[PDB]
Amino acid sequence: LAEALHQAL
Ligand SMILES: [Co+2]
Repeated sequence: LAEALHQAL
């Protein structure tokens, strides 16, 4: 989830 968020942002 951490990296999913970083990707989105
Ligand atoms: Co990052």
